Amino acid sequence: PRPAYRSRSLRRVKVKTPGGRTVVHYEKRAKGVPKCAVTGQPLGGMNSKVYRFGISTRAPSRPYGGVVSHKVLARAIRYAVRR
Amino acid sequence: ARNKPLGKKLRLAAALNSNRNPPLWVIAKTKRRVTRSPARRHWRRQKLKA
Amino acid sequence: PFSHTKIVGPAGRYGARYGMGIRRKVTTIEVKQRGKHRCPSCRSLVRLERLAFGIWHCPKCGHTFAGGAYVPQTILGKTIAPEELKGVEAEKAKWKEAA
Amino acid sequence: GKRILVQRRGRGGSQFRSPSWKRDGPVRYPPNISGRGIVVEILHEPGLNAPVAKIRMENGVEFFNYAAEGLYVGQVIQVGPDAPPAVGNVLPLGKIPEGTMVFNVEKRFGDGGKFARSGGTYALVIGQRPEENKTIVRLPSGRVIEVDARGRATIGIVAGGGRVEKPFVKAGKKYHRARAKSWKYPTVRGKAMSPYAHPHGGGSHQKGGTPVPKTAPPGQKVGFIGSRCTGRGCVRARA
Amino acid sequence: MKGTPSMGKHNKGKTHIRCPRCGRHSYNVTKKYCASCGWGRSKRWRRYNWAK
RNA sequence: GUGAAGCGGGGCGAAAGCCCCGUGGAGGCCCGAAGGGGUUCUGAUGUGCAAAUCGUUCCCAUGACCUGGGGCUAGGGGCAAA
RNA sequence: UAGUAGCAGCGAAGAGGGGUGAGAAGCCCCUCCGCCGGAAAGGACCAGGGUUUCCUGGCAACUUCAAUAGGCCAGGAGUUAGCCGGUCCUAAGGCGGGGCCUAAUAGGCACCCGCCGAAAGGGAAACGGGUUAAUAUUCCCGUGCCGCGGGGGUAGGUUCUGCGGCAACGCAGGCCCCGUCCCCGACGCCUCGGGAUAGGGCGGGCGGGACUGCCGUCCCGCUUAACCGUCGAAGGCCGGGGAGUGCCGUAAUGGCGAGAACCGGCCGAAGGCGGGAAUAGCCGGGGGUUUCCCCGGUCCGCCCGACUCCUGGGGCCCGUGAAAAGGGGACGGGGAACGAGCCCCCGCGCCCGUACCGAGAACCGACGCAGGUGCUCCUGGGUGAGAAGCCCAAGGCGGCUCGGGUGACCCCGGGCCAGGGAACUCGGCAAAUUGGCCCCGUAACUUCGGGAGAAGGGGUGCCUGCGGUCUUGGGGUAUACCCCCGGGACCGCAGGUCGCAGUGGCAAGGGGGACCUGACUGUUUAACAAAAACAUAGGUCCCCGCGAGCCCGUAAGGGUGUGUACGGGGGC
RNA sequence: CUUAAGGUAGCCAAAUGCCUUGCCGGGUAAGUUCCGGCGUGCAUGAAUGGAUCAACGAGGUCCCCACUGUCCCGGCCCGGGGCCCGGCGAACCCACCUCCAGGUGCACAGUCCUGGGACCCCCGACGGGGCGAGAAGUCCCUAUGGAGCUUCACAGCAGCCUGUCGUUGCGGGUCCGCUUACCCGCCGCAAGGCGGGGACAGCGGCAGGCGGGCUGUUCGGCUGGGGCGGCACA
Ligand SMILES: [Mg+2]
Ligand SMILES: [Mg+2]
Ligand SMILES: [Mg+2]
Ligand SMILES: [Mg+2]
Ligand SMILES: [Mg+2]
Ligand SMILES: [Mg+2]
Ligand SMILES: [Mg+2]
Ligand SMILES: [Mg+2]
Ligand SMILES: [Mg+2]
Ligand SMILES: [Mg+2]
Ligand SMILES: [Mg+2]
Ligand SMILES: [Mg+2]
Ligand SMILES: [Mg+2]
Ligand SMILES: [Mg+2]
Ligand SMILES: [Mg+2]
Ligand SMILES: [Mg+2]
Ligand SMILES: [Mg+2]
Ligand SMILES: [Mg+2]
Ligand SMILES: [Mg+2]
Ligand SMILES: [Mg+2]
Ligand SMILES: [Mg+2]
Ligand SMILES: [Mg+2]
Ligand SMILES: [Mg+2]
Ligand SMILES: [Mg+2]
Ligand SMILES: [Mg+2]
Ligand SMILES: [Mg+2]
Ligand SMILES: [Mg+2]
Ligand SMILES: [Mg+2]
Ligand SMILES: [Mg+2]
Ligand SMILES: [Mg+2]
Ligand SMILES: [Mg+2]
Ligand SMILES: [Mg+2]
Ligand SMILES: [Mg+2]
Ligand SMILES: [Mg+2]
Ligand SMILES: [Mg+2]
Ligand SMILES: [Mg+2]
Ligand SMILES: [Mg+2]
Ligand SMILES: [Mg+2]
Ligand SMILES: [Mg+2]
Ligand SMILES: [Mg+2]
Ligand SMILES: [Mg+2]
Ligand SMILES: [Mg+2]
Ligand SMILES: [Mg+2]
Ligand SMILES: [Mg+2]
Ligand SMILES: [Mg+2]
Ligand SMILES: [Mg+2]
Ligand SMILES: [Mg+2]
Ligand SMILES: [Mg+2]
Ligand SMILES: [Mg+2]
Ligand SMILES: [Mg+2]
Ligand SMILES: [Mg+2]
Ligand SMILES: [Mg+2]
Ligand SMILES: [Mg+2]
Ligand SMILES: [Mg+2]
Ligand SMILES: [Mg+2]
Ligand SMILES: [Mg+2]
Ligand SMILES: [Mg+2]
Ligand SMILES: [Mg+2]
Ligand SMILES: [Mg+2]
Ligand SMILES: [Mg+2]
Ligand SMILES: [Mg+2]
Ligand SMILES: [Mg+2]
Ligand SMILES: [Mg+2]
Ligand SMILES: [Mg+2]
Ligand SMILES: [Mg+2]
Ligand SMILES: [Zn+2]
Ligand SMILES: [Zn+2]
Repeated sequence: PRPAYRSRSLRRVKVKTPGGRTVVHYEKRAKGVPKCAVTGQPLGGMNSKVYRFGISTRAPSRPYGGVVSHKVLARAIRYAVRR
Repeated sequence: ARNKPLGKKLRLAAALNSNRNPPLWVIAKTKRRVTRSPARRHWRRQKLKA
Repeated sequence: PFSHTKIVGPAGRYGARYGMGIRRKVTTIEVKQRGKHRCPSCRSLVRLERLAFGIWHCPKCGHTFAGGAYVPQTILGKTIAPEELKGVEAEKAKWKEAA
Repeated sequence: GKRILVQRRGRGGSQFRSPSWKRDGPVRYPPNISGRGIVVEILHEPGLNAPVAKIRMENGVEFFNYAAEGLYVGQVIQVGPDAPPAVGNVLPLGKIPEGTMVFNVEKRFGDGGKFARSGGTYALVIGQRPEENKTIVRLPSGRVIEVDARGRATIGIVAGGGRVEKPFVKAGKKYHRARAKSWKYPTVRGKAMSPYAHPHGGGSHQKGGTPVPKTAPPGQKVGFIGSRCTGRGCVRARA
Repeated sequence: MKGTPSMGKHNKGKTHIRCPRCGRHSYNVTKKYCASCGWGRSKRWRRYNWAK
């Protein structure tokens, strides 16, 4: 745990306590947000900051939800209706 | 080291238990023939290869 | 002919090192490499982004295509382009061949 | 001790090997592709000599091919005997018309592609000899060979041409390239060593060596190896 | 530098640890066998006739 | 600290263009701490602080850079910008 | 030899008084004096060490001197975890079984199967206060979190489907099993705009402290964790709109019928604020007893602001900057009649580490060794370009473990030296000169980039006023401009004046001409050689079309090769 | 003509020129170095790289300005050693232990000869002597001593090339064909399938060639030291 704090994997956060001491808290970085399977851009509705796995994220109310953006879904539906 | 494996720690424990001279009543019992122990060592001088 | 230099241009980052001939070959290539080109798809006169040697991206229409190491289209590459992109010439020839 | 550098390379030490874990996978034809596919990505692969295209077939099979010059993301390509000879299409060699520039040419069907894979290279389809299932192609070196007519090639030239025309201006630039390749960088001349380390090592005025025969054993077979000739006269006789 | 200064770097590493079979400080952790009794590479006990 | 490509303005001018000022932030770029190295005094030491050190003066210091942990290559063999 | 050398050199050091004791320069207490303060020195901590930790006692030995001291000796004691690490995952790689090879094996490994491989990568969940002689995210108090399981309520369901919004998307969004797909995990370097926090400062207030010659100034406290909720800058997106006499911009690049301006909305950081929480802690004033109780304060208004945290823009690459566990979502298939991601409530969380040093005395170097490892990670104020030096805090040290006297020579390390100025010497070796910043100015030559800080000339302190360019808040009709008030940064002008000297210490280039030589940066004989040697980019030749060429292996087989002539190998 | 050609462009008393401080200029009062020219160049020269210095240099060198305790030529001062006292308390070295002169001697005597001196003890200093101490001389030679390296040494072994024997079978007239052996690749867990080659190749034995890639060795003697020479080696 000391060399583990010499690496920059964790955030170094300096905080003052109610006891008057200034300490360093080593905190996790945010996980990356879900990305569109086509464009790789963050998906709307799910790009909130999350700091651990195992947290349920609600996908937008749309077919294919948090898998592709609305732009990809609409275009793909337009292609299928014709075809 | 701070982070020890138990197997190494138990070998260190054995060396700590054995590092001492014969008791004074042993010296009396043997008419001063037994006064030293081969397990007697100093942490700075005689190094364990633990 | 350049922003602050007479002839060295982009090779000005090398200073007086490596020899005139070497820095001249670099300048000849990089003037085209870092200049403006025409997108093969949208035909806009834009500075295309080179993601890596041989990979070019158009910031206007998003066209991502394979090209030369330092220029988007090599001399021999130009003659064997995909024909889904030579749609302007197919219609130009037909218009001349109809009216 | 005394084994010279070329002899130590064959042991496959880490400094002589290819760091192929830096790449996504081999750039080869799968044995059973057919139909239409889509170019879904075009990528730089460390240590390779050309950009690589990721192609997704209709049945979901993905494979890597060297990107033809002009190929673009989202392009629809066709694989098989029915495919028109358009750039990026993968065709059996017996179906490709003569005079067509092709690349990533299989020598036998299913070997994945062997010839004309470096950036800017291509092979020319010279003739067809279908009574024995052979196609005649000219390779980038100028050599004319026969290949299995059922083997696959891609239409066009390999993208990324012109890379070697720009000088590696600094030692450091080639150093970074070498780290993605297998080359040992840098190299020491033989005559810069002592005799124990090279046939050319030694004398007060160090010299190169005269050519060795083709039968020379390893550790002796350095310098010119059974060369037909040397110098400008050899080039003139080559022509 | 090869003498006293380089001895300073022998303060933190190891080649061998204690062997569970023979108890000597001879188990090569990288090679994963004992340099004295051969445990980890040889189920028979290593002992050569050139050794007294 | 310097100030590449690129980008503004002004001046001269017939055209091309040339000049000045700015903006910009490139480079195995420069000065120089840390860090790395090891040139000089042929300084001190030379039964040493030390079986290779110390002072001083120096070289590099965004990179073919310095450094931790893990891993691979073993003796006629390895590894070697030799 | 000899009671001799050494116990100096590496930029700290002691003194007075008292106590203890047989005995005190040296142990303990106070006072004075000094050293470090981006650290041979303060804070943390890995490996290694292994009890060196703490308490009591002691001085035969041990400590370059002494000793009542001690990392020494004797006796006793001390390390507490669901949430801190290991444990889990895979990396480069490794091992075992099978098989193939082998005279044979404990020898080899391309193949199949499995496993191992990180206390700095990935990765479930804990913070604050108090307590001990010695442990502290582990004990105690308070307030929580994670995983797994259960009970109740609720939404919902019970052939069949959740509701709203044009949309971006919002909202308790039923239950069990299985499958597939996608995404997160998951990533370089350079550079520049924006937002915060840690920290620092200024003015006022309340309390307390310092000093006495004069003044009345100076210093300290005024804090707020995890967790719950809410808000959300950039960026992206949705709807309206429908633009070329253009119109909208940036630190910079710029943007638009391939849909601009403008209007409305959606998703959306660090962090802020409330709750936690003043009941704690701190400061001050009292009373107890053995650490408990009471009382008062814990404030107002501004400024700077990171190397810490967040965000976005731009650029570079013949260089493209891991993988897997795990997790989330969606899309499907099957089943039951019940039943949740919401609220209340119950249960369980094994195993190992945990003391201390972490180094000019706890590691390695035979040592209590000026080396090496680890300055690995962190650091307040003034001056200053500065994480430089110098001075001083917080905090520590006087233990780089001899003391005193004398003031010959000589040695080591420093200072100054009239006149001359390289006459010294192999040689200007050593020393000296120069030195920061601003202005003016700058040659031959040149690969046109450079040469260049070329060279050379001038200025520099303090004080008294007057201005300017911005910035940050508040108040004025008042989002820019303008006026008023408070704070911050930088620049200029006029005048007065002192010194031998104003970059006054500290810090801090001597310069120019020419030849030989290697183009350059780089590398090298660890311990007598740093170079003109090696490498290098560039040039050129050779072997090679891949069942190749070259190389390794007894063999099975292997490297180049996850490669393919713009390529691999081999010379110069 | 000689072992082919017969040193071109250039460059030079060169980090390459012996003679040689070459000759003529520059710079100094005085220049064996340096710079600029000259060149039948002992013995310069083209990727064995020639010419060539922009930029760069802890490279090697010469000149100029500035500067100075480098020097003329030495002086004074500061801190620590030093010296004296208290405390701790080694090592090197050591047959015994040695005043001076001139001799003699294994030819460079503390010890022998003939002289000259010296009252003895103690302190500080130095480095002339003790052929001072350190280290079984690395120089040189000898040894029927090594190691490593070289090749046109004496031998040998791999490796590669080549023939042959076997693997090698089936049809037709040494030739053609075939596939099932065998080989190469793809798919498959395996079974086996597909394609190519094909009695070749590959592999084993035997034989020849190339073979300092690797292994072992030999590289004599005499000698006014060794070496070259000579053969005084029969
Ligand atoms: Mg970790
Ligand atoms: Mg991370
Ligand atoms: Mg030790
Ligand atoms: Mg490599
Ligand atoms: Mg050499
Ligand atoms: Mg050799
Ligand atoms: Mg040879
Ligand atoms: Mg040679
Ligand atoms: Mg060694
Ligand atoms: Mg190891
Ligand atoms: Mg640099
Ligand atoms: Mg020297
Ligand atoms: Mg010396
Ligand atoms: Mg000495
Ligand atoms: Mg520097
Ligand atoms: Mg002394
Ligand atoms: Mg000081
Ligand atoms: Mg002291
Ligand atoms: Mg101080
Ligand atoms: Mg400082
Ligand atoms: Mg410290
Ligand atoms: Mg203690
Ligand atoms: Mg005690
Ligand atoms: Mg003890
Ligand atoms: Mg594991
Ligand atoms: Mg403690
Ligand atoms: Mg105040
Ligand atoms: Mg800017
Ligand atoms: Mg602890
Ligand atoms: Mg000490
Ligand atoms: Mg203090
Ligand atoms: Mg003294
Ligand atoms: Mg003087
Ligand atoms: Mg002189
Ligand atoms: Mg003289
Ligand atoms: Mg000097
Ligand atoms: Mg100074
Ligand atoms: Mg060089
Ligand atoms: Mg050396
Ligand atoms: Mg040296
Ligand atoms: Mg060289
Ligand atoms: Mg050249
Ligand atoms: Mg040659
Ligand atoms: Mg000539
Ligand atoms: Mg020349
Ligand atoms: Mg000459
Ligand atoms: Mg000369
Ligand atoms: Mg010649
Ligand atoms: Mg030469
Ligand atoms: Mg020659
Ligand atoms: Mg040359
Ligand atoms: Mg250099
Ligand atoms: Mg004494
Ligand atoms: Mg005589
Ligand atoms: Mg004698
Ligand atoms: Mg004496
Ligand atoms: Mg001898
Ligand atoms: Mg000897
Ligand atoms: Mg003999
Ligand atoms: Mg055959
Ligand atoms: Mg054979
Ligand atoms: Mg030999
Ligand atoms: Mg003989
Ligand atoms: Mg002889
Ligand atoms: Mg002879
Ligand atoms: Zn485009
Ligand atoms: Zn064992």
